[PDB]
Amino acid sequence: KKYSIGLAIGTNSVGWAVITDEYKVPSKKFKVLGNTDRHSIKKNLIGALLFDSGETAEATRLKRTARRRYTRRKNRICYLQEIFSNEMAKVDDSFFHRLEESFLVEEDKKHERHPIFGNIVDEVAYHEKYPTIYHLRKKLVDSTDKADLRLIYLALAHMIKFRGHFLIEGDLNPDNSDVDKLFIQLVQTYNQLFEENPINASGVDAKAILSARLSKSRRLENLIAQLPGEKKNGLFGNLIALSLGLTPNFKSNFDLAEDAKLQLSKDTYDDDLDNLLAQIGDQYADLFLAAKNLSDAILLSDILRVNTEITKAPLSASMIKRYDEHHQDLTLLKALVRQQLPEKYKEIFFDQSKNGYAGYIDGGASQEEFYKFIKPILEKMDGTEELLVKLNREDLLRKQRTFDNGSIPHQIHLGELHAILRRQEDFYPFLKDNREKIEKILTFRIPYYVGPLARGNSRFAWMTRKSEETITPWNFEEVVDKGASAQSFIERMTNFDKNLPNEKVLPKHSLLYEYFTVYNELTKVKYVTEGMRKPAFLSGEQKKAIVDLLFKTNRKVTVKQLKEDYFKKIECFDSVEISGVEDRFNASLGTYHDLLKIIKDKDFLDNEENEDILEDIVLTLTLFEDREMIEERLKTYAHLFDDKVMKQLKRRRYTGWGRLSRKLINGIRDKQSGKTILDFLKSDGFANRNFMQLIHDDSLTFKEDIQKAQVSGQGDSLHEHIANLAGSPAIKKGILQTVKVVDELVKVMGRHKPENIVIEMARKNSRERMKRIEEGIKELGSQILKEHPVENTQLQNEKLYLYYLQNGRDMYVDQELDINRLSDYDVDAIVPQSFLKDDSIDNKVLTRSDKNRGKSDNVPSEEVVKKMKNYWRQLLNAKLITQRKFDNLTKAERGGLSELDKAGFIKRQLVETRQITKHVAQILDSRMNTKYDENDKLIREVKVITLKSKLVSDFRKDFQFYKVREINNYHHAHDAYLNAVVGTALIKKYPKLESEFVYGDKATAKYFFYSNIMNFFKTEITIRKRPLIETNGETGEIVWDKGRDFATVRKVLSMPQVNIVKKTEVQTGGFSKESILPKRNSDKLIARKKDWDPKKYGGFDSPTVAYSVLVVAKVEKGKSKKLKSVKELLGITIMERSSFEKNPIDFLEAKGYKEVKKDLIIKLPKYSLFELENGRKRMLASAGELQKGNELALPSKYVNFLYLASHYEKLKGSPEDNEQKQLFVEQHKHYLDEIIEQISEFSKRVILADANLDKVLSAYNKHRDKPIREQAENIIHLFTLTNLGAPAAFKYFDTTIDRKRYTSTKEVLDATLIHQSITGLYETRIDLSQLGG
RNA sequence: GGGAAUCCCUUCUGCAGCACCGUUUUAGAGCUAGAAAUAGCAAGUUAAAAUAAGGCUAGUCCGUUAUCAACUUGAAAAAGUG
DNA sequence: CAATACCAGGTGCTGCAGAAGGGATTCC
DNA sequence: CCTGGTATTG
Ligand SMILES: [K+]
Ligand SMILES: [K+]
Ligand SMILES: [K+]
Ligand SMILES: [K+]
Ligand SMILES: [K+]
Ligand SMILES: [K+]
Ligand SMILES: [K+]
Ligand SMILES: [K+]
Ligand SMILES: [K+]
Ligand SMILES: [K+]
Ligand SMILES: [Mg+2]
Ligand SMILES: [Mg+2]
Repeated sequence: KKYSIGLAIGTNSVGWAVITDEYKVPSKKFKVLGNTDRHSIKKNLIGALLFDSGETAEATRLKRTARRRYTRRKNRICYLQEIFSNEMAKVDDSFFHRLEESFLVEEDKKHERHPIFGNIVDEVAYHEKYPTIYHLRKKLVDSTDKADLRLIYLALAHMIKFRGHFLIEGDLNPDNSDVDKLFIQLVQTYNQLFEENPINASGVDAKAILSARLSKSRRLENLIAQLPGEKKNGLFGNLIALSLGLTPNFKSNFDLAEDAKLQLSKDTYDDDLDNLLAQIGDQYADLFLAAKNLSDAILLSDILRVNTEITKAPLSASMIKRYDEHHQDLTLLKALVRQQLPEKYKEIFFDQSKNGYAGYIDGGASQEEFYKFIKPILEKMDGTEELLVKLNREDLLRKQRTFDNGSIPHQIHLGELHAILRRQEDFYPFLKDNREKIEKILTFRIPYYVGPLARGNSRFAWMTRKSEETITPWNFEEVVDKGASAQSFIERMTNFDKNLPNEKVLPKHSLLYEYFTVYNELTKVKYVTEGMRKPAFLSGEQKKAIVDLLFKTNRKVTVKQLKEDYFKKIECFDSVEISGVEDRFNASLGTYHDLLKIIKDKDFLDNEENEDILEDIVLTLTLFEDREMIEERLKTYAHLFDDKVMKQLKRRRYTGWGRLSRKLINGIRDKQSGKTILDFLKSDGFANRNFMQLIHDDSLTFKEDIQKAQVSGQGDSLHEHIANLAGSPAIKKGILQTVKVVDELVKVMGRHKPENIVIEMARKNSRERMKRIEEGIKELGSQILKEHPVENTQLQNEKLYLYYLQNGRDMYVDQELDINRLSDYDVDAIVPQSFLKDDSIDNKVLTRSDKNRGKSDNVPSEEVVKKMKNYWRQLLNAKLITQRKFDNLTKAERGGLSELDKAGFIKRQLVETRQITKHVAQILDSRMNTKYDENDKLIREVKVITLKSKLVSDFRKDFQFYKVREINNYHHAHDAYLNAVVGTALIKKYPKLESEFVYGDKATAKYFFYSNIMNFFKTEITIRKRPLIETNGETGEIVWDKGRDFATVRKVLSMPQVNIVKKTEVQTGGFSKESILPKRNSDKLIARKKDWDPKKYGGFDSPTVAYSVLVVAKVEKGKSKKLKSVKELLGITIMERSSFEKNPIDFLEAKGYKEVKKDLIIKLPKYSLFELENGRKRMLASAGELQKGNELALPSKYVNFLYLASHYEKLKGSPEDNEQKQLFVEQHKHYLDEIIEQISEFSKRVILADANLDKVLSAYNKHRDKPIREQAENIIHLFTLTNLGAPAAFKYFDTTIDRKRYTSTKEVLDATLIHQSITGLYETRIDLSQLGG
């Protein structure tokens, strides 16, 4: 008995099918277990497993880290209170107790209800004197008077609890506060450099202009307008733009060939500046640094909007400014509305439901919503002009706690904290003794390279301690081994050398590593001149001369430099032909040049004695990112370099690791030669063996030692192995489910292994789109966003997203495009989709007319490339198009598409090459094929074939086996069946294809062949004809009978009984909706803390049921508490689950159930299956809701008619065939009614939604004069009524049908519960009516 | 076909460290005319505390991913069953 | 118990490792 | 978005 298995692996489904020799699907009697009439059931061996998507670990991680942050914020406050404890006990022995119980209702409060002072008079006085905390903060910073210790605590605690960000290293307010003085000094430096061309900055109010609440470009334009002989793109204008945060191009200013684009925010700027400074000299450094300072000032002027010479608390002062302007403008607005619009006043100032001031302060209205609500009211009235100015500046009626306070760096809160400590330490000795401690509480961060400060109970931690004691912010450096921890942080993630598994990989920017790469590329260079008979390798001496003369004097070595600066200068060649490198060498000695610039001792770099040292330095620059740790590690080499060189070395840092170890590159030595790998790369006679040849050469010791060095650790489990695969967790869920399905199918066939296994694997964001366009346009310098504003959601339209990625220009014509005309334009594939089935933005382009691309049979023409390459290069540098997009756009100048390229593209359409699919194939192959033959080579009993989806899709369209996904879930199983059929037949017809299609170990000709690989199924081609019976040429075995086999496929797809199984899963994750609801009299509310009665404090509702439980017991009834027998479904919530499982009987008795039949407790996860009358099925949606449990097996004729009539996919083919399909549609129009009838007879039997079915029948009878195509398209929508799973709404034409829900689970308590195996072929059926009698 | 190193680019998976809001209860004396309903006016910007209930291993740790038909054994892990 | 209607925590930043899709040089 | 929880209405 021989059979094959077809598999369709998806993110939410695994389709599976078993076929025999004749491409038939067997059917078996399967035993049925349980307590019902039925002992067995007939099953077709075809089906599909369905499951909810597997989730990434990201949400879990964000919640985990937020949890740790809340814990540590609490700990900061606790440290501060511990410092304050004794002296506060002297001042007020319950202050911290009142703070602790502030949340409690007065009934539950154990102390007086007024937190700060414990009596109403003092509290009211405090609030009258300090309406905001920032008033108190400013007072405590500025005043010289001794202050109440409780107010000191409140100020310091407010600073520490909300401390601000840590984006800026070092200390702050370094005289770079004033924008005027930094602008004046920028002018000073610029005029120092350009004495002949100076700027008159007198009368220019730099302060107001640069700190104004306006866009960067607008402030630049204002300042430039105040300077007559200066333009915004001149040198001074570019410096101001750099200070304002734009991306100016200094190329034109200094006549540079290198495009000197500088943005102060980019990580590359540190190099980007130095590079520029290399060309125009270091005289301009003092200029480009001066502007930098200005930037800082401007940034701080966004946060501090007050003169810093009247107070040492400019932040708190700016908050008080917010408060005062809020008060003044509120008084003014109240008076204005009273005078002019007295009827609206209430709505504006009393209705929390409306987005007025009342909703802004008391309701849920945001600042943005309030501005939107009140802008027309201000425009409508008189005297609102200043208020409107403030509104458009987003500076009207501001609160102090706002979404935009993320700008505030921690250094400013720290300045205020330090000032308060300095003031009050004169009166409180413990503040003086603990000043730096409190400052440390605010400033300290756990470094990202240290991780959780665990003690052996965190699977996420890696930190090691220098001593075993509790870590605090003050003893962190002494207790935590920061060096070992930072080293572990990297080494727990980095790969070892695969060749030498015990050896650490080298840093990517190591000197030795770049030597290895350069020499490995250089040995395979070859050259010819006139007198030479044959191209020659470079000798060792030649390669060393090329390295010393070119690679050690130029960052990049081009082929032209090789030809002229070596072959002409040294070898006196006037002409030479080079191979092995194109345009320029890929490898380079970049670290060598970095270190040559820093240390300025070429002899030091070339001396081998320093090799170790230099390696170590790069290691330190790579392994660590903290400048203090980098400094500590480079201290051993302090004697070798100047302090200046040591500082410049500190600043230089590298990221990334190589793939080979130092021992492999330059450690192990071939036994007879005594030479390392790098030694052979430098010189290897006339063979010039590279790395691969070296380690694979049987005449050398390298291969032997590599084989010897290998180890193998503990073998992964199946699940472990699948988890470690690189891929989406969703597809990995699919992969594991596929393996389990195959195991069960093999067990079904009596442990006989299949002949073949054919596998096919299936193929917010608007925020990323907006980010890409913002970056690209500001990097481009364009004003298209000024003239055409857009929301992220709008960028989901393909044409508009392309429009903005193309800066509003045609991609093939150097012209502007019109937004309002996008519907008239074309979206065109750069490489045609006949060759590359790519529809991403990466292979798409917006143009006025696709005709302007050139010829349609190839890549855009040479003329278009000549026209548009510069514009494309700008788009590439702005990251609005990718490098691949640019290369495909410009391929015509490189010969365009060759015939080999087109043959390749067709092959790619047919042969699967994704790594994850190969991993699935390897898993199945290693599970099936385990025996070895006489030569100890693997015996491949089971051939694992992988197919791409296009094969079976084209098969379905070519032979009219159409699929309509919306009709039911059968199409997954049908896909699996068709995969088995097509794959088995394809390798039977052409066994030579096995290399391509089976796991395990002229361009026109292949193009033709692979384009015509599937023609053997067809009876007529193009207009050649083919036999009825198709056989293998060598064996003579029959592979395809076009008379009988197609009939078999059709019968299989017509079969109504298909095993669709929805994977039952316990629900996990959040306990409930996160929303903290206000107090309410409802037993649905859940306490947020053990003693916070939701009726007094609010809380949560809407918990998730982890799984339900069938309970058969007795509950007390009435005032008499008479025991009454019950059978019911109890939803165990995720939060309740651990308690319920620790002791189910105690949990259930706590809920009210008595005398619980312990053995009759049935665990019922989500999607548990129940069958009732007339084959009607329900799935458990929850403890109190059900889902539809049936599939509508619509006959094949109706499915194919629906596909053809709706113009599902494309009709394509030939116009005569299109006419035949149209004539069939029109000849079978009655099918429409028949289809409806089917749906109706199904819905009345199984769906039971009388109202919705009647509304649907009315809607169908209403649109009977509509075109047939549209009626069919909407009949497709009708199947949502009958689809398996949760009910959902759907539209028939313009009529909307809301979902009918199954809000009661009582009936399943007497129905039949069906437990299904993973395939559903094995069932256990439990008559629940026989329970609770 | 499978694989390696390098260059240009892109995407995705996993981890750590932080910030700003939001919400919730309490505190920030509402006033006057009426017995009340209510009416007229005043006021509003701030804070504390919680932010999965919680756990033991008690750490400035852990608590939302992955994995899960039923039945027989088995504490379980597991294997076995048509 | 029907039909029905609303609701659902959000934003921003820093640092790091890896595999893998596409193109290119050289090899096993 | 989906779809299960919830209050409201009847
Ligand atoms: K889930
Ligand atoms: K009390
Ligand atoms: K000007
Ligand atoms: K609000
Ligand atoms: K190159
Ligand atoms: K580094
Ligand atoms: K020195
Ligand atoms: K789960
Ligand atoms: K209040
Ligand atoms: K199952
Ligand atoms: Mg907590
Ligand atoms: Mg807040």
